[PDB]
Amino acid sequence: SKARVYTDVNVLRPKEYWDYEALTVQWGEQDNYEVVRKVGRGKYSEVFEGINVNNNEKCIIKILKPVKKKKIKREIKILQNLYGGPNIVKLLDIVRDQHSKTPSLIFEYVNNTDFKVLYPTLTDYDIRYYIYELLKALDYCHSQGIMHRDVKPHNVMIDHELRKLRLIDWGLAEFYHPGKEYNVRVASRYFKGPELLVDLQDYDYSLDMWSLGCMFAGMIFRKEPFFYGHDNHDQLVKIAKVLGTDGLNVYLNKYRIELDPQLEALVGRHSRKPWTKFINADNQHLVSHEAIDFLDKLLRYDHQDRLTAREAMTHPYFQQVRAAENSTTRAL
Ligand SMILES: Brc1cc2nn[nH]c2cc1Br
Repeated sequence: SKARVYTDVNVLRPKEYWDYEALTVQWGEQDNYEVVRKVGRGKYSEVFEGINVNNNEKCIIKILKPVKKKKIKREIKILQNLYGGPNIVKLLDIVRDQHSKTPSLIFEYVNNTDFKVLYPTLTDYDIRYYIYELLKALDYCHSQGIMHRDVKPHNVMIDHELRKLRLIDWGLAEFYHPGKEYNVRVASRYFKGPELLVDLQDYDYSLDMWSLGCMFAGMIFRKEPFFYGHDNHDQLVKIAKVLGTDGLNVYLNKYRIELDPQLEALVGRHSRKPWTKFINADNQHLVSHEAIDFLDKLLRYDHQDRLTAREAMTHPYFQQVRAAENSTTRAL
């Protein structure tokens, strides 16, 4: 398998663009940034609101727990390569404390609201807007030869008053090289695409579109996480109990994949459940024919059949936001 879009971006860039192990980090001065308060704990990073003591601007400080220097360099190189892209978090500095040498990334601050608080206050056209903004970030990173690999609400910061969206946490992101066999232990369980769950290692940007689909289903149906498996095997089972096993078997045959025997037994046999089955009185105001059609075109087993991010932006679901922003670029 090879990506059907942005296939060859990395050979159209100098070697130094993607060869992150060769990066030499130019460290800033740690004493320029003061921690103000904690905002979150990740598995191996800690995130603080900070202040730049020189220009007094707010910032976010991400302190990275030891992981291979290869991984720190990968995250830094990706953030540098994506700097200035639409709805991408902006990396402002790279510092480390004098004594422990633990690295910290300095970002531009975003006034986020927790999705558990924010999403219940979003109406139909708010969802259309923010998904469109997320698609702009994914199309951009894909166009620059990068797959995020951890798309989920927790990695999408939103300043709702300023309608500002930033795609964050590039620590699992990778460069796409056609033919490359990647680690399938990426993303977070509930957002993993079927390719990861069946050990299809030569996956591509389209992984991120499955993850987006999961996020989107969770929003419009108010069922989050939408696919709630108790382990990586059961994650496939939860997907198969919605999409059905007939489509799974077609997919496995196309890509010449032999399903693990234990996994095959766990998946069993299931009919496809129509998307309308998830509609209820509480969520119905968020569902339209256009939302269902868009969702259906994201959540497909076959990664090569999913909408790309740029194709998604053309879908009728986004008619209004697309027309509104096109007007402003004309005025520019
Ligand atoms: Br807001 C915000 C929160 C973050 N957590 N991890 N990285 C982050 C960057 C920004 Br900006």
